[PDB]
Amino acid sequence: MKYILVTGGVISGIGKGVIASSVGTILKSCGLHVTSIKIDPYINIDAGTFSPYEHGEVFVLDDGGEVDLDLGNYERFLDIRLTKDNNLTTGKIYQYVINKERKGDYLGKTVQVVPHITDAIQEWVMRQALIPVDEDGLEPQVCVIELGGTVGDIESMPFIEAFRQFQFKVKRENFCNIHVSLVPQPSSTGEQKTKPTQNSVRELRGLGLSPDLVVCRCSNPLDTSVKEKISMFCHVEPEQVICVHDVSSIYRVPLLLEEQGVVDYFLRRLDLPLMKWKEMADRYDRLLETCSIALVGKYTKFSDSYASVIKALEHSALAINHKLEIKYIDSTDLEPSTLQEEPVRYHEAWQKLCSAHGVLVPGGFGVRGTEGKIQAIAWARKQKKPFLGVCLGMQLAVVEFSRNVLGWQDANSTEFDPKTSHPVVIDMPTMRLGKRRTLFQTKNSVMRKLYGDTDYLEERHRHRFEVNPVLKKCLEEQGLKFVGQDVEGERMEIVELEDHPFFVGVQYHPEFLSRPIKPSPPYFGLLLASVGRLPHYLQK
Amino acid sequence: MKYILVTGGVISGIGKGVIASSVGTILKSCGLHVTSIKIDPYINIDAGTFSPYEHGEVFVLDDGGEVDLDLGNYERFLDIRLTKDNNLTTGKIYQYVINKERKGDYLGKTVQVVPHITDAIQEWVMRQALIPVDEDGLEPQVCVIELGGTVGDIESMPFIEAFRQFQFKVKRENFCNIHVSLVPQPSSTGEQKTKPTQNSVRELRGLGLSPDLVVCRCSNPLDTSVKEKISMFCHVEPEQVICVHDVSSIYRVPLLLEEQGVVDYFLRRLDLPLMKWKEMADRYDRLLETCSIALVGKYTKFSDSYASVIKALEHSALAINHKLEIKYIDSTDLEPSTLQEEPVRYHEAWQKLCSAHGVLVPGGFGVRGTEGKIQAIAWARKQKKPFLGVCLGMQLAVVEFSRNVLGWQDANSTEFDPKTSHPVVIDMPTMRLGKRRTLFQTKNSVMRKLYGDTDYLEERHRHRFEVNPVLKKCLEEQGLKFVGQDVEGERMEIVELEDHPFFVGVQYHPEFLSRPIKPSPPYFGLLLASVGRLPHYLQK
Amino acid sequence: MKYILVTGGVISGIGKGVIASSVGTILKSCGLHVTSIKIDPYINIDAGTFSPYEHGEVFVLDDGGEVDLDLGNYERFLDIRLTKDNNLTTGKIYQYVINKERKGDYLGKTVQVVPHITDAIQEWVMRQALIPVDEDGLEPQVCVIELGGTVGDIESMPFIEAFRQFQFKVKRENFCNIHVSLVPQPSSTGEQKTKPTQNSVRELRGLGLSPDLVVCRCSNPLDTSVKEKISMFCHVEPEQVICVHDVSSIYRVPLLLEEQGVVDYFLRRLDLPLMKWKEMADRYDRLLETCSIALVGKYTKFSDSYASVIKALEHSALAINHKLEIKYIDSTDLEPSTLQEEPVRYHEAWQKLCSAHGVLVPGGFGVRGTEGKIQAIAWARKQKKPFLGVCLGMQLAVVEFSRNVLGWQDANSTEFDPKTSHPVVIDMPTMRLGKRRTLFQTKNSVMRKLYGDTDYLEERHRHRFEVNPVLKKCLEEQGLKFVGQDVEGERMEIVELEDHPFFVGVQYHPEFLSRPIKPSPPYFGLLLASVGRLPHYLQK
Ligand SMILES: CCOc1cncc(-c2ccc(C(=O)NC3(c4csc(NS(=O)(=O)C5CC5)n4)CC3)nc2)n1
Ligand SMILES: CCOc1cncc(-c2ccc(C(=O)NC3(c4csc(NS(=O)(=O)C5CC5)n4)CC3)nc2)n1
Ligand SMILES: CCOc1cncc(-c2ccc(C(=O)NC3(c4csc(NS(=O)(=O)C5CC5)n4)CC3)nc2)n1
Ligand SMILES: O=c1ccn([C@@H]2O[C@H](COP(=O)(O)OP(=O)(O)OP(=O)(O)O)[C@@H](O)[C@H]2O)c(=O)[nH]1
Ligand SMILES: O=c1ccn([C@@H]2O[C@H](COP(=O)(O)OP(=O)(O)OP(=O)(O)O)[C@@H](O)[C@H]2O)c(=O)[nH]1
Ligand SMILES: O=c1ccn([C@@H]2O[C@H](COP(=O)(O)OP(=O)(O)OP(=O)(O)O)[C@@H](O)[C@H]2O)c(=O)[nH]1
Ligand SMILES: NC(=O)CC[C@H](N)C(=O)O
Ligand SMILES: NC(=O)CC[C@H](N)C(=O)O
Ligand SMILES: NC(=O)CC[C@H](N)C(=O)O
Ligand SMILES: [Mg+2]
Ligand SMILES: [Mg+2]
Ligand SMILES: [Mg+2]
Repeated sequence: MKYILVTGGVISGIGKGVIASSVGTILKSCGLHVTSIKIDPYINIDAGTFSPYEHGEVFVLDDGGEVDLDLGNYERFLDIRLTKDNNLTTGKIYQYVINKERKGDYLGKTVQVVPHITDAIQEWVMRQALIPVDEDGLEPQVCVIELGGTVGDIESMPFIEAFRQFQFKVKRENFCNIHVSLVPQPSSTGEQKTKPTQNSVRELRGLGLSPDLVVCRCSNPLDTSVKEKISMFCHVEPEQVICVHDVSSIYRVPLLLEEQGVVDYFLRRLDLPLMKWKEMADRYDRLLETCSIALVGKYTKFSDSYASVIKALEHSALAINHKLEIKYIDSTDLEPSTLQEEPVRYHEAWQKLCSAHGVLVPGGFGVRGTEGKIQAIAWARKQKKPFLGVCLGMQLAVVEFSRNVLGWQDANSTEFDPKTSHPVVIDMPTMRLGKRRTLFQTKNSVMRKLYGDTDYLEERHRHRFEVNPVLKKCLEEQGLKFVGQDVEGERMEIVELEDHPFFVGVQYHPEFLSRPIKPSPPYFGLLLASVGRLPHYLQK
Repeated sequence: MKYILVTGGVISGIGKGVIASSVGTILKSCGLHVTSIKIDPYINIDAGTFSPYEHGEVFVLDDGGEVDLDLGNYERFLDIRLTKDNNLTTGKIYQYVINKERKGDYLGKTVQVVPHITDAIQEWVMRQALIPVDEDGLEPQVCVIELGGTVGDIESMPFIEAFRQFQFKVKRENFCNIHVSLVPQPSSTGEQKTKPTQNSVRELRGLGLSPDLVVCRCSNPLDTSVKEKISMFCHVEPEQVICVHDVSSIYRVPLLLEEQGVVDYFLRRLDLPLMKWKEMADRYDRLLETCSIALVGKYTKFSDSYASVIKALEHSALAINHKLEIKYIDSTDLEPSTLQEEPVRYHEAWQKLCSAHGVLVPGGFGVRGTEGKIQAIAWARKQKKPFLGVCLGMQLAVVEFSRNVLGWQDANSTEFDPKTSHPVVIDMPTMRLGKRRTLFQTKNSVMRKLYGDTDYLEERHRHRFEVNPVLKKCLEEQGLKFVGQDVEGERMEIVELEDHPFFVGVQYHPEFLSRPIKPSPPYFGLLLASVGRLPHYLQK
Repeated sequence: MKYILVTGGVISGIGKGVIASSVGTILKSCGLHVTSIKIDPYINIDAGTFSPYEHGEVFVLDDGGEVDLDLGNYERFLDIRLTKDNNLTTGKIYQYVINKERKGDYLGKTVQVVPHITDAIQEWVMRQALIPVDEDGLEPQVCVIELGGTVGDIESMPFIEAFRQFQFKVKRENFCNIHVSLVPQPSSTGEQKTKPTQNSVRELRGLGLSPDLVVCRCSNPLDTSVKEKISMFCHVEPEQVICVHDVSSIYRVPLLLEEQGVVDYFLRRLDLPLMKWKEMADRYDRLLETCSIALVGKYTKFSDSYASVIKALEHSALAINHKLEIKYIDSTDLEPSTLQEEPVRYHEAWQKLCSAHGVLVPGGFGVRGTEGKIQAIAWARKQKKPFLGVCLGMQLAVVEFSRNVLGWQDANSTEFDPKTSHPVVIDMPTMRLGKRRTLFQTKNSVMRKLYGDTDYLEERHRHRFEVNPVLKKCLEEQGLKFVGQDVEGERMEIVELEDHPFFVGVQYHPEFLSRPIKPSPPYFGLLLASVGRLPHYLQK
C-alpha cells in the first residue's frame, strides 16, 4: 500500500479536499485503485451531531455513515463507495483505545497518547486502506489521507506524530506528505506572501514530517521569485512547489496539478508503473444557453450547507449543455412574517422564485423556513414550474397538496405540528439512514424512465419522518401518485403529481449518488423540464 | 474555593505527591478544610487495569475507586476520605465529553479540545473541589490539584491549557501554581544544575502558567548562587525558590516547607486568615529498639508495589517505639524450583525469613510466588512466628492450613488450581471492592480487642475470591476460627488460629485506613506480637 | 514613560507601520508627547546597504541615519524628528554587546542572549524613549515600539523575550502590547478566517506576551461571529478586538481606531489623563479636478521604492485640491534598446510620459534607466512640461542640458561614464548624508519664493556625486542658474532653468520633510505648475 498524507497549513477551506481528490483522480488515471481517508481531528464520532452551518452538509454513505463533505468529494472524483471508518476522528480513536483499555487488552500497562493512540491511528489507516471501496471489489494500491484542520491545531498533534512514526514503519517509497498552504496577496503591497507557508512548513518539520510537495493556494499564478523563496525557506526543490491558482472550473484543477508534474513526482517517488476532465472544462467554458433553479433552502446562510445538492444541479446543467443560475433563497424570506417585518427581502426572494425556471426544495430538520418551502411548492404546483422536493421537500409537498386539494388547512408533519388533526407526515423509525432499496410501482412514472426503466432503485436515505399510510389513499385519490415505495410497502419513497411537467418528491438524497458522467436522475429531470426538453428526452 | 496546582517539571518520582500532601497538611494546620485532586494524564479510566509494577500499588477508596497511590498520600497526610472523581484522567474526561456529544448536549457544534475538553477539566475540578472529603462533612476551602507526569508530556497539554484559562475564570487570589522540579548534582563537576529547572519553567510559561513557587528537588541543600540563578533564569523572587532536600524522615518534609515560608506565601497569596510532625520526627530519629518483619511479596521487584503496606508497618513500628527492618523477600525465591535453579537466592530468602520476628504476606493476583507465600505461612505457623496474611495471604493461609491439618495436599484457590478436589477458596462475586462492614462473631478474638472491642468493623476490600462456606466447618473444627464475617454471613473476612501468639488472616486491606496517629490494628498487633508485647497490650 | 509594543502576526505589509503611527497620532491628539522606535530584527546595522526593492525606500534622518520607511511614517503622522537609534536592529544590539564584552564590561561572566542581549534591548528602549524627538524639545510620555517581522520569526525571539521581562521591570500601567494580525477572507468559502490570528496569538503567549488589543487586518468589516470567535480563541474581550478594514484614504485609519475605542482603551490602561484627519479625508473623497505626474523611476518594479516621494506628491495634490494620477514609468522602457527589443512597452511608457502634465525624475544609484531619465528630462525641457529632478534627476538634468545646449554628447556623471571628456557631475565626498544647510543665491528664484522667501534652507541629503565647479559657468552661461548652493559654495544644491514654467533640480530629498499640512515646496511647485496655477500662487 502507498500512502499520501495531505496536511493543511494556514487555514481550512483552501480547497485541500479537492486537491486530495485531484491527487487521487490523477493516480486513478495512472491505472491505480485509489482509496481515501479523511481525518477530522474533532472529538465528534460522526457528522450526525452537526448542523449544515458547522462544516457544510452532512454527507451520507451506503452504510449510514453521516460524514464530512470531503468524503463526497472523494466519491465524486474517484467513483468509489466509502464506509464510516474512512472518516477517522479523535472521538473514534480515543473511544476505541478506552474500550480496549477497559477490556484489559493493553495488559495492565499505562495507556498513553504515544504509543497507544498513535499506534491506533496507524492500525486504523492500514486496516482501512486495504478495504475495497472501488465497485470493482479490488484492494486499493494508493490511500490518500487528508488531515483536516491545520498542522498547528492541538487536535492534529497525535495524527502528525502517528504519521511521523508511520514514515519509518512503512518505507519512504510507500509514504509521501503533501502540504496545502495559503499564500496571501495583500492589496497594500501587491506581493505574494511566503511567510505563513514557511512558518507552517517549519511547524510541520518540528512535528517530524517534511513536505514532499508544498501546494500553494494562491489566487493568481505564483511569481518566480516567490516560488524561489518558497524553495529556499521551505527547504524543498522548485519541482516540489506547486501553485494551485484560480481557474475557470473545478475540472481544471487536476489538469493544473498534472501540468506541474505532480503525476510524474508521485510515479517516481511512490515507485509506481484526464481527457474527460479536459472536455468537461472545455464544454463548461463554452456554455451559452442558461437555466435557473430556485434553491429554497433553510440553511442558505452558508452555501456549503447544500454542497452536493449544488454539485448535482451543476452535473445536470452541464449534462444538458446549459449554464446554471442557482437562485439561493433563504426560505424564511418567503414566510409572511417577513412581509410585515422586512418586506424588501420578502419581495426580493419572491422575485427570485418567480424568475426561476425550476424550483428545488432541499432537505432539512426543524421548523424554521418550512412554511416558506410550502409557499414555494404552492407557487410551483399552481404555476406548473418544474419541482424537485428532496426529503423534507417531499414531506412538505404532500402537506402543501393536502392543505389545498383536501382543504386540510391544519396539516403538517408531526415534527413541526404534532397537535394537528391531519398528521400527513408521521415519525416512522431510529433514522432510516444509508442505502435501502425502493421499488417502482408504475411503468408510466417519469422517474422510472429517468432511472433507466429499472424495477428497483437503491438510494441513500437520512429520515425519521414518512408519509402517513392511513392518509395515503386520500392524497392518491386526488391525482398524487406514490410511484416509489420501500420493499415493505409501508414507506412512500417517491411521489409524482399528475397534470404537471415535473412535480416530483423523492424521500431520499439523490445528490450523494450524482457524478459528472452520471447526473442524479431527479436533478437531471428537473433541469430537462426547466428547459422544456423532458418530453423530447422521454420520447427518445 | 482556593486552588493550588502542583505541576511536575523534569521527572516523576521526585516526591511531588508528598510535596502536594505537605502543602495540604500545612494549610490544614492553618485551620483550613483541604481537599485534593490527582490528575493522571493517562487514558486509563482507573488504576484497576494496572499491575503494582506500573505506578506502584492500586490504592482503594471507600466507593471502590481503584486509584493512584498519591490519593493514599492525600488521605494519610490530610485525614480525608476521597472518591473516584478525585482521581481525574484523560480517559474520564474524553469519555465524559464523547458521551455528552453523543447525547447532543454540545448542540451540533464541533467539539474540540479547546474549549470543550479544557472546559470539562475546569467543570470537574470546580465540581469535585466543593465535595466534603473531610469526615467533618464541611465544604473544602483549598483544593490542591497535583498534575501527574511532566509539563512537557503531550498528555499534560490540555490540563495545563485548562489551568491557563482557569487562572482568569477563577481570580489570582484563588489560583496558585507550584512547580516541582529536579536539580541534578553530578559527581563530575559537583555543581547543582539549574538548567533542567529553567527549561521546565520556560516550557510551563510557554503553556501560559507562571510558577508562583518553584520547588527544587535537590539531594543536598541549595547553594546560594544556584538559588540566585534559579531566581534569575526562572524569573521569580528568591522567596519563591524552595529546596526540598533529603531529610531524616517524611515527618521533616512539612517542617522544611514551613521553614522556607511556604505557609506565609500561601496565606498571603491566597488571601487566607505542625508539632505532631515535629514529635513524630524527633521520636523516629531516637529509635534504638528494632523489630524485623518478613514481607513475602509477589511484586517485591519494585518497592512501591506495597507502598501503603510498608507505610502501615512503619506507623505501627513508630507507635510501638521501635525501628523497623522490613525484609523484602521475592516469594518466587522461596519456591522449590529456585532451590534447583538458583539455590543462592533460595537460601538468602530463607535466611531473611528465618531471621524475621514477624511474617507479612501481602495481597496479589496470579499464580507466581503463591507457593512461596504458602511456604512462608507454613514456617510462620510451625515456628509460631507472628503472622499477618492480607487478602491473598488470608486465602493462602486457609489453603496452607488445610494442606497440613486436613491433609488436603491438592488444596488451593480456584484462581490457581481450578481442577483441585479441595477448592477451599472459591470465586464469590464482580470484585468485592471498596468499603463494606464486617461483623465480629466472638468477644475472645484478638482482632476484636485490637479494633477497640467494637461489634463491627468497616474496612476496604478488593477481592473476587472468598473462603468456601462448605469447607468452613472442616477448617474451623481444627482450631481455625473465622472471627470476622460479612453482614450476610456468607463471606469469611477475618480468621484467627488457636495456639499461636498472632496468626491472623484479614480478607480486606487494613493498610488503606492506616494513619501515623492511628496504625491499622492488624499491622499493629503483628508489630506488638513480634516484640512479645501483645499480651501486655491486651492485658492493659 | 508609557510603552506600547506593536507586534506583527501572520505577515509583514498589513499596514502595521500605519497602525503604530495611527496609535501614536491618536495619543498625540490626547495631548501626549509621543516618540516611536522601530525594531527591525535583521542583522543589517542600517538600511544604507539595501536596494529600494528589499523593504521599500531608504528613508533618511537629520543625523544621516539611513533607516526603514516606517520611521518616515512616524515622522509624517507625529511631526517628530528621529535619530539612528530609533531604528533598533539585531546588528546594532549584537555589535553593542560584543564591543562591551571585548572592553571587559561584563566582568568575565558568560555573555548570553538572556540576559545580556535582552537587557541591552531594554536599556536601548528606555534610553531612546527619553530622547526629545518632538521639535518642542520636551521628554516623551509614550513610546510606541513597532516590532517588525512576525512573532514566529527566529530573529524576533530575543525582542519578544526582552519585552516579556520588560512588562515586569516596567509596570502593567506602563506597558501594553498590540498584535496586528491578518484575517484572510478566501473566495472559496467567503468566511473571514480567525485561524492564523489565534495561532499567532498562541505563539505570542508561548513567548510570554498577551495581546492587550488584537488588531485584525481585514479587507471587509469584521463579522460579529468572527469577532466573537477571536475573543474566544485569542482569549480577550470583544472590546480588545479591532478590525482595521479597507477605507477610502489613509486619513480614515486613525478615525477607524478612534471609533473602536482604542483611544479610551489606552487612556484607561496606561493611566493617562482628529478633526484635521476628518477634513483631509472629507476633502480627499470630494476631489474632482485631476493632475497627472510622470514618475520616471529606476525602481518602479515595486511601488514602495518611491514611498515618501509618492506621499509628497499626494500631500501636494491634496493641498492644491486636485486628485492625482501618478504615471509610474520604468525608465528602462524609455531607453532606445527597448524600442528594438520590445517596442510595445517603449510606446506605452512614452504614451504615459507624453500624457502627463508634469515630470518627476526621482533619485537612484547605478546606470540602469539613467538614459531613460535623460530622455524624459529632454522631453520635459523641450515641450516645457513642469519638471522636478530629485538628486539623480538634478544631476542627469545638468547632464541632459549640457548634451544639448553645450553639444557635449559624451557628457555624463563620473558614476556612469568615468571615461567621459565632460564629467559635468563628479564624486565630491563619504556620502553627504543627513541634514545640511543650503543658501539661496538669488531673490528671483522660484524655489526661494516657494520656500517662504527664506535666505537659507535645511534639507536632507544622500549623495556622493555633485555638479562639477569647473563646468558650472559653462552651464550657467546658457540660462541655467544654480540658485541654491552649500555654505562652502562648492556644492550646487538647487538648479533652475530660464524660459520654462518650472524646471527645477534639487540635489537633496524634499520628500522626507513633506507633511500633509506642509507639502514639500519642490513637489508643491511641480503640482501648481502642472495645473498652471504657479504664476497665480507666486503673484499672491
Ligand atoms: C484547490 C482548488 O483550487 C481551485 C481553484 N480554482 C477554482 C476552484 C474551484 C473549486 C470548486 C468549484 C466547484 O465546486 N464547482 C462546481 C462543481 C461542479 S462538479 C463539482 N465537483 S464534483 O462533483 O466533485 C466533480 C469534480 C468531480 N463542482 C460548480 C459547483 N469550482 C472551482 N478550485
Ligand atoms: C519531596 C520529598 O522529599 C523528601 C526528602 N527527604 C526524605 C523524603 C522521604 C520520602 C518518603 C519517605 C517514606 O515513605 N517514609 C516512610 C513513611 C512512614 S509514614 C509515611 N507516609 S505517610 O503514611 O503518608 C505519613 C506522613 C503522613 N512514610 C517510612 C516509609 N521518607 C522520606 N522525602
Ligand atoms: C492598516 C492600514 O489599513 C488601511 C486600510 N485602508 C486603507 C489604508 C491605506 C494605506 C496607505 C495609504 C496611502 O499610502 N495613501 C497615500 C498617502 C497620502 S499621505 C500618506 N501618508 S502620510 O504621509 O504618512 C500622512 C498620513 C500622515 N499616504 C496616497 C499615498 N492609503 C490607504 N490602510
Ligand atoms: O477539514 C476539516 C476537518 C476538521 N476540522 C476541525 O474543525 C475545527 C475548527 O477548525 P477551523 O480551521 O475551521 O478553525 P476555527 O473555526 O477556529 O477558525 P476559522 O474557521 O475562523 O479560520 C478543528 O477541530 C479542526 O481540526 C477542520 O477545520 N477542517
Ligand atoms: O560546553 C559548553 C559551552 C558553552 N556553554 C554555554 O554556557 C552558558 C550556560 O550554559 P549551562 O548549561 O552552564 O547553564 P546555566 O549556567 O544557566 O545552568 P547550570 O550550570 O546551573 O545547570 C550558555 O550560553 C551555554 O550555551 C555551556 O554551557 N557549555
Ligand atoms: O517591518 C519589518 C522589519 C523587518 N523585517 C524583516 O525582514 C525579513 C523578512 O521578513 P518578511 O516578513 O518580509 O518575510 P519573507 O520575505 O521571508 O516572506 P514574504 O515577504 O514573501 O511573506 C526578516 O528578517 C524580518 O524580521 C520585516 O519583515 N519587516
Ligand atoms: N434529510 C432530511 O431532509 C430530513 C427530513 C425530516 N426532518 C426527517 O427527519 O425525515
Ligand atoms: N487484593 C488481593 O490481594 C487479591 C486476592 C485474590 N486474587 C482475589 O481476587 O481475591
Ligand atoms: N540619492 C540619490 O538619488 C543618489 C544620486 C547619486 N547616485 C549620488 O550618489 O549622488
Ligand atoms: Mg472554522
Ligand atoms: Mg552553568
Ligand atoms: Mg518579505
